[PDB]
Amino acid sequence: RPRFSFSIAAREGKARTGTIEMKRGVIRTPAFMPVGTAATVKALKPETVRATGADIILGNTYHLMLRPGAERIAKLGGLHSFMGWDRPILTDSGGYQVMSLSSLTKQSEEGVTFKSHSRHMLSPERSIEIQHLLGSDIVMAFDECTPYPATPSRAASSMERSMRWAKRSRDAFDSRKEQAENAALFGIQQGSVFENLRQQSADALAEIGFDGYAVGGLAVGEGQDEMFRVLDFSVPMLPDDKPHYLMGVGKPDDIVGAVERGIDMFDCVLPTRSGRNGQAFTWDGPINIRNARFSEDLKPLDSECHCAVCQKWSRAYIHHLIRAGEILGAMLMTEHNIAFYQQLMQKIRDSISEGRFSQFAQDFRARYFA
Amino acid sequence: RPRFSFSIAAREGKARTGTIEMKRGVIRTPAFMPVGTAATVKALKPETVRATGADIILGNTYHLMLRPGAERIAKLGGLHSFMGWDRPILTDSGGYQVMSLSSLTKQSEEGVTFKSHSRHMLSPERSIEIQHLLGSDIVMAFDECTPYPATPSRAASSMERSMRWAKRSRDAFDSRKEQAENAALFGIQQGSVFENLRQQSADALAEIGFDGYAVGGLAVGEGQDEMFRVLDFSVPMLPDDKPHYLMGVGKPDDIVGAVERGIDMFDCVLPTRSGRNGQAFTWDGPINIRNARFSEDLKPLDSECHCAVCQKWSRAYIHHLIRAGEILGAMLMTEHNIAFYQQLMQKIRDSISEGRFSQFAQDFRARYFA
Ligand SMILES: N#Cc1ccc(CCNc2nc3cc4nc(N)[nH]c(=O)c4cc3[nH]2)cc1
Ligand SMILES: N#Cc1ccc(CCNc2nc3cc4nc(N)[nH]c(=O)c4cc3[nH]2)cc1
Ligand SMILES: [Zn+2]
Ligand SMILES: [Zn+2]
Repeated sequence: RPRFSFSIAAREGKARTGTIEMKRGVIRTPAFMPVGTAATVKALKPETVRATGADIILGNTYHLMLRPGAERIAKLGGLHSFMGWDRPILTDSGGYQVMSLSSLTKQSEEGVTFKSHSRHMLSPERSIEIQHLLGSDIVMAFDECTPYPATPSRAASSMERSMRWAKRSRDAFDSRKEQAENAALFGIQQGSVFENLRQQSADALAEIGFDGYAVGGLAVGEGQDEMFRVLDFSVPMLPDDKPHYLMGVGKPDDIVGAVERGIDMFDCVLPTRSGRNGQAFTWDGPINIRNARFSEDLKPLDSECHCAVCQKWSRAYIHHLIRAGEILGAMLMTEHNIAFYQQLMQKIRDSISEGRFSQFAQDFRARYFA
Repeated sequence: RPRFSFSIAAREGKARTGTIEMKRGVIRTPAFMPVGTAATVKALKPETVRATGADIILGNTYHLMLRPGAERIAKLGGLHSFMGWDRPILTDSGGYQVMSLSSLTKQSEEGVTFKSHSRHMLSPERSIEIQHLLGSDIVMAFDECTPYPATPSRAASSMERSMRWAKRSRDAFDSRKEQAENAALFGIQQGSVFENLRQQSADALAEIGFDGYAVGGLAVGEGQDEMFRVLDFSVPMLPDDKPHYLMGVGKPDDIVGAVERGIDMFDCVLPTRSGRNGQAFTWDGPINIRNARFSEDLKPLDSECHCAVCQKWSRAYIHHLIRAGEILGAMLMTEHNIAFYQQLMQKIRDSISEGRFSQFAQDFRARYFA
């Protein structure tokens, strides 16, 4: 396999389905990436993550640089060997998590200094270096996720800094031969909810040139209607022949609508985190397994789901486990939710391939929201 | 397979190896039973428990009657179907856990009333009924685990009550046709550390007649030297042709010494509980994976262990997981510890079969305590 090759096999409107080939494996698109922040997808062995259908997982520069440390992971042979996942890994660059999680931050043109949630530093150069030490397959540019809401002036100033940082990220990545030859680099579009700024950002990223393009600065409290409005004009600004990655999204309906708008890749902690909290995804909408109505329900979590959890255990048993705070409850809920998300992605890919995605989207929504 | 058949295939001194055949499966002896108190062996799928080599697991009358409830489990098809373990299950009778865990208790000749850790009741009749509702394969008599230390007079009075309760347990079990035809009933010897009381208890249980005999009232703070001293005279008092079950034991060295003294079956929360707390068993003694010395150690938990955890992940990774409070850390530590215990039991069985168990015991101790 090549370092990186994205091929589009079928289209319907703005939606695309195809594959990304990389040295460590093939990624089917549209793709959902389970999140493995601290070098583990919470409550799942990597073999289980793979069994659900995942082609690629996400790790985080911010969390891993703090614990166990990037240099340490490199000394131990890299993130893949460390956690036992041999397929592609995309790492976020730290630009979002530092501002989300750190107690104290100092921002400047150089980067961000911060206190661990110990004093630490991130910059385009250090972020790309950390992602190299981790051995990430898809490296994200170091950016600034503009808070929402933002005034046009603040959004512009923020976006402009991110574009300068995108160039620095590109140069740092290219300066490291082993990284440039074996990994891919994605740029991140900013500009808040403003069409002109989104266009300027897209133009700047395309001029620099990346292997893929993320839509950053969304899923930050704006709500679905607004997110979709921004995607409507923002995605067509990106190069058509490269993957489009919507960061931090989202609920099943968010994913369907984003694919309708040209998005190829997604990550979100929702299925894992909410699974541990008792929320199970089903084709008839989410349920909370803690609810007393499930205490004697012998049906599986979802009536059609093909996952190992739905083949073997009842709602009643999983209800008991989650109520009792049992680890197996977190394990079973998480495996089902991740499997559900992968089944959603498979149905999306298949329907686009067959030219019936618009109908799938309509049927999906009618049933999910009934 | 029959309801119950215990066959001894080989002996060495007081040690025996053989099999218990039951309707739901064969149990190789000496046997270790992983503990699954709340209808789950904590942090393991039942398929994983089986993969480690376990032939039988333990459940608890006390915990299950409180949550999710015995009648509820019966309505849902029984404990086996509920948790997804189709092999034999032994259930403790509640006699020990009620006094260990309940906030308030009222003891009488009838049984024990107690407050949930809601007011509840246990008696020989209700305990046997609960174990029936659960669908237990090996049912334990309802007894009283005498506190340690005990005066001879208090130990005698306690033991005498337990023997009356053993007869009531026998009669309750026999009165229920489906239970009597499909399950087995074990009696529990009491008498504290006193040879004469242990003899009286053994005589009383043998007169009633049971499918197996447990040594109760130990692992209650007496320490290994004293436990071994009591086993020295207590085990030979039990019928030779039935299994001997030491309740709540124990560390690897406790198990080896107890087998040398004629014990065939064991249960203990140590490998699961201490696994979650970071203690890993190895042939060179226990280690605490939290220790900083393991942060960059690429070796598996144990150098010889054949488990899936030792095949794939390093000490360094598991150290990181346990330090971070990650669920996968609990999962991996638990699977390894249970697998280690099963490998210990296999080495014990094999060495007895080959007439080299005494040598195995010596070699085991020299290395484990080096
Ligand atoms: N449970 C749950 C749950 C918790 C949080 C979220 C929102 C995630 N939103 C989000 N992640 C992002 C990551 C990002 N990373 C970078 N480097 N840049 C972004 O603009 C960016 C934007 C994001 N927006 C969604 C679901
Ligand atoms: N980690 C850990 C850990 C926690 C506790 C223990 C001690 C367990 N000892 C023990 N369990 C028992 C259960 C028992 N059940 C019944 N029905 N009767 C007993 O005499 C009896 C005696 C026991 N002794 C051992 C390890
Ligand atoms: Zn499922
Ligand atoms: Zn192991």
